[PDB]
Amino acid sequence: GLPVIGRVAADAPILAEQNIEESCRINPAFFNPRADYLLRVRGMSMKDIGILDGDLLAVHVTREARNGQVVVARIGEEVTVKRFKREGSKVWLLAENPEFAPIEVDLKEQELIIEGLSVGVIRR
Amino acid sequence: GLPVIGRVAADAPILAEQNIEESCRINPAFFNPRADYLLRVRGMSMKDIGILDGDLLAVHVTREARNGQVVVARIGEEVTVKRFKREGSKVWLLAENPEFAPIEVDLKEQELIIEGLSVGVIRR
Ligand SMILES: [Ca+2]
Ligand SMILES: [Ca+2]
Repeated sequence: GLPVIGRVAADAPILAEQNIEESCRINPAFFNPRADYLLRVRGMSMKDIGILDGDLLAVHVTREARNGQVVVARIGEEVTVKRFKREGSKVWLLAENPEFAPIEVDLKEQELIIEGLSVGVIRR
Repeated sequence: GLPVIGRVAADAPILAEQNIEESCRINPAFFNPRADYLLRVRGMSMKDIGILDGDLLAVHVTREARNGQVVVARIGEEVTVKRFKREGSKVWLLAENPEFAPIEVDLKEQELIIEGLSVGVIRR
């Protein structure tokens, strides 16, 4: 199965037991690459690629992201779902909804952790 | 489980073994109402409500449809996913994409079977 993560505690691994709201019986290998957890998406910042408020993002754990990838990012202690774009020592977390400005991260002043790579979505 | 269904054979039920590619281990009651199958969507006709080419539509089997519901419909032996609209003896199956014109059905002339209601999506 796959854990469903609703809240993300500060300064703790995302896959910590205390973050798990419930469980889904779907096999991890349903997705490719294999999913490690499902994360509830909040808001409509990614609606133009069909990821809507309340969807569950299937997430493959990785700490490195490549330009163009849809990633889960922790900026400070806030978790967001955004498209990744790195400009040298700058990172852009791009929304897929013209109503939301790109979030700029200066890797020198702000902590950024990539929590993983989107490998799918479950909508219910 | 939930059977995953690709192409659909003529004059056989959608849940016929010959249509099933594999089973997903997700619980049918993960969805509400409960799903009966997952159907592979083709093309971008429903993109405006976040249903994209290749998505698996979670479907609750029912044979009746109400105006504005996103349904699986079979006209002759072509299966489509569209928004239902009926006035008297005529039905329009509406796209959620401005580039796609309505499919019109004359219920006096053509058989229309509702195969079910959309209750969710799995994208992988
Ligand atoms: Ca920290
Ligand atoms: Ca598939």
